[PDB]
Amino acid sequence: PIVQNLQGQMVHQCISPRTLNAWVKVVEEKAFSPEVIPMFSALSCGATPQDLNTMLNTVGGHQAAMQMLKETINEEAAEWDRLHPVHAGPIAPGQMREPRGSDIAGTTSTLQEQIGWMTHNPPIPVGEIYKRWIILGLNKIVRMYSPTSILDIRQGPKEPFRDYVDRFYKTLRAEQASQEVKNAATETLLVQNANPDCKTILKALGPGATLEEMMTACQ
Amino acid sequence: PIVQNLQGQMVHQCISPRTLNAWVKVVEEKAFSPEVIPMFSALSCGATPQDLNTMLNTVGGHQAAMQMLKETINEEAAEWDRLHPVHAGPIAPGQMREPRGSDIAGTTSTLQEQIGWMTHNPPIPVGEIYKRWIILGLNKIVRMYSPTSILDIRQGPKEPFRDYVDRFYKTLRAEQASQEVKNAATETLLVQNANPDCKTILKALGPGATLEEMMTACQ
Amino acid sequence: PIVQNLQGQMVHQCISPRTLNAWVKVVEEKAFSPEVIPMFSALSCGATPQDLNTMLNTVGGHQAAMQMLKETINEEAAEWDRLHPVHAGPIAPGQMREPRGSDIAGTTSTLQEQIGWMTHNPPIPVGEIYKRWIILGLNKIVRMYSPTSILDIRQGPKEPFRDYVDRFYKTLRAEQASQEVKNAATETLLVQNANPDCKTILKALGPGATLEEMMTACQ
Amino acid sequence: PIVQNLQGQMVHQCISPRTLNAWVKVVEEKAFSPEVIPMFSALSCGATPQDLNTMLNTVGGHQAAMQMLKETINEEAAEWDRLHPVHAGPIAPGQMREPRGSDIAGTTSTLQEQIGWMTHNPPIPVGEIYKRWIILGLNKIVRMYSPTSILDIRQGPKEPFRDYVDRFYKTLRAEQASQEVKNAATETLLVQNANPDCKTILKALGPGATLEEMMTACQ
Amino acid sequence: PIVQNLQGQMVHQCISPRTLNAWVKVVEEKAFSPEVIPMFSALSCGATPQDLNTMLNTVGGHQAAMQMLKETINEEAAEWDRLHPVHAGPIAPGQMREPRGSDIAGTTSTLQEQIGWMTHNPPIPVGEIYKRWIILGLNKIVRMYSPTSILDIRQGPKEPFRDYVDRFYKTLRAEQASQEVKNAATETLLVQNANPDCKTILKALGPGATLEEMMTACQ
Amino acid sequence: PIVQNLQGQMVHQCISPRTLNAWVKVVEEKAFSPEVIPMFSALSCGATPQDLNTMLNTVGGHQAAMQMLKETINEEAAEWDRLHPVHAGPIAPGQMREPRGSDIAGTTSTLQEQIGWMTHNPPIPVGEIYKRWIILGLNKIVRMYSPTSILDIRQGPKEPFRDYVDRFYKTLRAEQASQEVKNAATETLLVQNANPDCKTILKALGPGATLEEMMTACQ
Ligand SMILES: CN(C(=O)[C@H](Cc1cc(F)cc(F)c1)NC(=O)Cc1c[nH]c2ccc(O)cc12)c1ccc2scnc2c1
Ligand SMILES: CN(C(=O)[C@H](Cc1cc(F)cc(F)c1)NC(=O)Cc1c[nH]c2ccc(O)cc12)c1ccc2scnc2c1
Ligand SMILES: CN(C(=O)[C@H](Cc1cc(F)cc(F)c1)NC(=O)Cc1c[nH]c2ccc(O)cc12)c1ccc2scnc2c1
Ligand SMILES: CN(C(=O)[C@H](Cc1cc(F)cc(F)c1)NC(=O)Cc1c[nH]c2ccc(O)cc12)c1ccc2scnc2c1
Ligand SMILES: CN(C(=O)[C@H](Cc1cc(F)cc(F)c1)NC(=O)Cc1c[nH]c2ccc(O)cc12)c1ccc2scnc2c1
Ligand SMILES: CN(C(=O)[C@H](Cc1cc(F)cc(F)c1)NC(=O)Cc1c[nH]c2ccc(O)cc12)c1ccc2scnc2c1
Repeated sequence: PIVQNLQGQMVHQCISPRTLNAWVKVVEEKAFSPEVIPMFSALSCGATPQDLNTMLNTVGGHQAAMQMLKETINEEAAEWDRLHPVHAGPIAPGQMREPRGSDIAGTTSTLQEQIGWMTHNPPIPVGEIYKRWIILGLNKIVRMYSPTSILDIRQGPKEPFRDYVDRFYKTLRAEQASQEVKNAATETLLVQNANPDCKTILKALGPGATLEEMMTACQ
Repeated sequence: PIVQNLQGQMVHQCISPRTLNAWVKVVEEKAFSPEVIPMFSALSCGATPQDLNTMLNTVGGHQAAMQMLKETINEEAAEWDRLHPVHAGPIAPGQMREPRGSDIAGTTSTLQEQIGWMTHNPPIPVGEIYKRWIILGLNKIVRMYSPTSILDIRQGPKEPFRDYVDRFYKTLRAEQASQEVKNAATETLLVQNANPDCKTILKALGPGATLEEMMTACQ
Repeated sequence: PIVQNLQGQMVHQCISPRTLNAWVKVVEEKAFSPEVIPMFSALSCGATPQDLNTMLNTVGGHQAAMQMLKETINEEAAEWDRLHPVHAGPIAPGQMREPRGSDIAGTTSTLQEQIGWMTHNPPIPVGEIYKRWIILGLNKIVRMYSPTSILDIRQGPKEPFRDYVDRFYKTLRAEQASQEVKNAATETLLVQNANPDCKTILKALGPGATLEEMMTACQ
Repeated sequence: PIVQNLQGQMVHQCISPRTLNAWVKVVEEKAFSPEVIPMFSALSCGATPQDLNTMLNTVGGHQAAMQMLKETINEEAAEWDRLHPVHAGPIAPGQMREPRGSDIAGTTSTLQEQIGWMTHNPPIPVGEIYKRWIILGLNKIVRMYSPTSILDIRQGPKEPFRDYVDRFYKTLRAEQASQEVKNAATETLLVQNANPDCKTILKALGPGATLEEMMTACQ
Repeated sequence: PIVQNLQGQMVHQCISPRTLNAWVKVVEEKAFSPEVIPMFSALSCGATPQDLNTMLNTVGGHQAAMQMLKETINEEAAEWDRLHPVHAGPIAPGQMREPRGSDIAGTTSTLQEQIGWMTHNPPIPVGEIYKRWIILGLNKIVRMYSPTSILDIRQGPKEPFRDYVDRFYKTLRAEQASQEVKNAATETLLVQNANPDCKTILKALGPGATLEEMMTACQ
Repeated sequence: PIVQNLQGQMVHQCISPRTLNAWVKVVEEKAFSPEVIPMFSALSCGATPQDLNTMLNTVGGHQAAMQMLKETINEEAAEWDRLHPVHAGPIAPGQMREPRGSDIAGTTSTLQEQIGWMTHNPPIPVGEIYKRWIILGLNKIVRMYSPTSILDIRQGPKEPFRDYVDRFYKTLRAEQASQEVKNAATETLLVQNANPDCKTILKALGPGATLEEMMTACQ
């Protein structure tokens, strides 16, 4: 990654064994549960493209997912190239060249080039641009590997309401509900999918109840 | 987080793998036992809003609780906006803009903006403001998930007094008793809820006994 | 805590995850065995009052003990206030104010205030003052939770002398014997509580024997 | 390794116990799965030839592989020597000498020499050159130890498509398919090797389907 | 401990959780096996008297041993006082005072005093002096807890010679043989205590055989 | 060890708990497998003689080996003294004295002396000299504890060739074959010791086959 040192300057540091191990372990334990994405983001703080590729390459399993991620990256890189075509022909001696999509993804750029872009004034934040593409791909994979529709999350007759709500919002997270549903699912589907006894109580609360109020009512 | 370096200056540092792992593990092990809150507070020392969101987002389960926390945050952010309305229209070039509630919660602000607010002279401590909202929400969740009323903590006939007192004050902590009860429960309910033999002894101690004195008397 | 940096200056640093985890684990494993106190002391090196409260608050169980500790703190804080009354009325702008007992215990003071006191020339060492109160309380709890009188530590007929002496001095430590007994128990109770065969040998050694000499004699 | 310090200068640092342990453990756990290579690369960031030899020498098992790796190194070192012959006869006093292949591999050079080459302006990056030879050898070993032809990865009649695709691309990775196959295997062999029911569906998708589309179709 | 910082100056640093944990664990696992002493010495690098007391106080069991160690310390402190009596009467304002034995052992000195002695030019190395007393005491305890005489280490008829020699020198280490025996036991008791078959072979080697030669001969 | 700090200067640092633990664990797990030597070398980067003795002394078992190592050290120290006799009689005040063999081994020198030698311009690298003696001794022990002759490593009739080659080169490593055999054993004994079926195939490959080619042929 690129870090600031103790005297305020941006320099390259090796990825730590701790970081490497943390990432491998989170993939091993959590697969593509939604919470893997914020963990990736955090563990890739300051990452170069080379570092991001390192992280992805350390994943041993989940190769269907890793191929989908490559496809996503290739699409974003192609879009980059449409928006930001570079002049061809030899680079001015000693001067920074313009990154193409493949350079952002670290396939056709050196570490030295990546460092140069990321620490330029003003910077071309190739680490952050690539990380965005990766996260886009990861979110697609999370959605793919989500096993259950929100339509199929219904409170059992002997299921505590809190347990149901846990399942409901964990499923919405994976399914990657748009903000309206996340926000309002409370008013709609959460009540509809409750068991008959809790549904009766929730209906009687009337509109605008907080989740705290609902959970209290159905305790 | 924002830390001071070795030469006395405030700069941004990535959240460490150790910090990330510690938080996930404490939620995994302790759920919303009251002691999770001081651990959150400690692990989020110097945190930006982005860091706080990272921490919250790394939680995989407990999604009912995480939705209640969002609701709490939204309420505090709305109150912020009522107390501190911002001027609309384009920002003066190069100048710090005023944070709205959504900016404090990290949904509409960049890391660079957050750093700028937190390190301004004087600072707008958006990390600490957001952390307060989060802790407010966490305390509500602790109360919610507390399973037992203090009224139902009564000393068994074969239960050592110390074991009872442990249960009593652990329950009061979760229930989030006001200071009077925490302070005085000793004089009131703790004695009332003791078993007959210990109650007889405690009654005979008369008023103002310390907890040490009570525990000695009922050993 | 407040630490010196690499250039010799006293600044605030966040409590580390390692420190936090070490403390929780020592309480989990050792409860209020006497050796918990030196571990607390060591793990709270340089601690502010805020840090000390963090450490105490991270304890999930042992709430009878934690309430006794609060009582101890309240007594010491009240004594502080009797010895060091503060002038009331508004503080001189920009100037350090005088700490009350509640400020030392971190209930009515900010982190910024605590830092200011601890790093003043000359300092008001509020961390060390509070730590002393806490340790006083912890020692009371160690004594309380000590299960066995020294009077009841007697060498079994088939018990190796070393095993007995281990039990004896572990019990004296918890019971918190005054220096005379720690020093001289060797000459008195240790011999009296030995089994008949070892007692006969120890009696014949005559006065002033070292513990090494006693242990050799009864091997 | 050679690292930059806190003031921006390139100096030698000992290989850490953490790095050493991470490498041994990855070989112990993963043998020569393809993901071992990016882990080697990452753990050898900034490595001298001496460090690289340390890493390789810490491997206790897999001695057939380690002998193949030596053979690969010897071939690359011989090629180096053909491309970059050195002048014989005594070195100018005090001056940097030119590295031979054996010097790059760390068999005939000192640590001091390696440091001198790697930190020269301009550098002779002997660590990176040697690392390339090692990675070439490691890739040969990965291919060797790959147990299964891609021709033999066929979807079972009761095997979820995702599970099949996982096996397929994990095998292609080890077999070290050229870019065309990695890229296009999707259009060819992946469909051919699918079970009859999924094959029927995939055929009907027509050309140019993304892997995401295929996986959705065969869910 | 007192350490040098990054700019070459001697300052106080808190004892780390890692150091604390390492020491407790070595006592837990190894008791008073001889190898505990070098581990103590290493973990107490740069220690103040306060740090050394911390380390000793963190030991929960082995209280017979810890009381013997106190006795040893008291003897060394008394000898210190006989060799280095201090002038009584009030200290010159602002000036370093002379340490007594109790000050070296950390019972009557502050951390500030200890730091002052250890960093004086020239220093009064109270940490190293106390550590020597402790190590003297620890060595006595190692000898005490050594269960077996070297006279009783004899090679079994079916025992490999190497296994016997392992037992022999492990016992000599604990028994704390003087240099002559350590050096020459090879020529004497090691042969005498070998089984008849190996003894016959060793006798025929004649004088001055290395241990390597003996072990080869009896393989 | 002696390390460079963050400003480029050579100073003494305590051996870390991590280093100590890593070494003990590698001896516990691996005994005197050949791979222990590179691990020793790596963990003793920058070590003083005092540090090296610390490392060796922390080993609890394997005392036959540790006595052989002492013997090796004594021989090398005696040779040092024959090659580099020192002038007797009192040292010039304030001046560096010349190390004898016992000083290099850390038995008759202080830490301060060792630091002085190692950081002199030009240095007398007593750490590296002693480490060489230790490694010489360790290699002798590895050879000693190697249980099996290369003559006895023969491919089983149902043993995969790769498994055989693993055993073969692991045995050669321990036996510490000279370079010719390591290099050429491939052409000779490896084929001779193969099972009849693989031997037939290898014979037909003719001379100069790589190990990769052999392993492919016998798959
Ligand atoms: C520069 N770069 C890389 O080193 C990527 C990084 C990467 C990207 C990703 F999206 C998923 C990953 F698991 C690993 N790694 C690989 O190509 C290695 C590999 C993994 N599984 C594989 C399965 C089959 C196979 O024949 C190779 C691989 C790279 C980076 C981005 C893209 S987009 C298309 N190709 C690339 C290549
Ligand atoms: C900027 N920001 C965030 O990245 C929050 C941070 C956060 C806040 C919180 F209160 C609880 C959490 F678990 C996570 N994270 C998420 O929205 C992701 C998520 C978790 N569970 C979910 C369940 C369903 C779903 O469709 C999304 C999520 C954010 C931060 C504060 C608020 S208040 C209303 N929305 C937001 C969004
Ligand atoms: C500022 N301050 C604190 O944050 C203390 C720190 C503390 C002190 C202590 F002695 C024991 C502890 F476990 C925790 N923490 C708590 O009050 C929280 C708590 C723990 N168990 C509880 C059981 C019941 C309950 O309703 C609250 C708590 C604080 C600090 C000192 C004193 S003395 C009287 N009250 C205070 C409060
Ligand atoms: C300088 N250098 C080294 O210290 C190499 C480093 C190395 C290289 C490698 F390709 C694989 C490894 F496991 C270890 N280590 C060894 O030779 C020790 C060894 C391991 N297994 C062995 C099996 C048999 C044997 O008689 C020795 C070894 C070295 C480095 C490169 C080459 S190429 C030909 N010889 C060398 C020697
Ligand atoms: C300043 N100082 C200390 O804090 C020593 C340090 C120490 C020294 C030692 F030799 C063994 C230890 F386990 C702990 N710790 C204790 O006295 C506490 C204690 C442990 N087991 C005990 C058993 C019974 C008891 O009533 C107290 C203790 C101290 C230090 C040196 C000496 S010599 C005589 N008394 C002292 C006291
Ligand atoms: C300065 N120095 C040391 O502290 C050595 C370091 C050392 C050297 C070594 F080759 C093997 C080791 F396990 C430990 N340690 C010991 O002597 C302690 C010891 C271990 N096992 C023993 C078995 C019996 C015994 O009566 C003592 C020991 C030292 C260092 C080098 C030599 S050569 C001859 N004597 C020495 C002494």
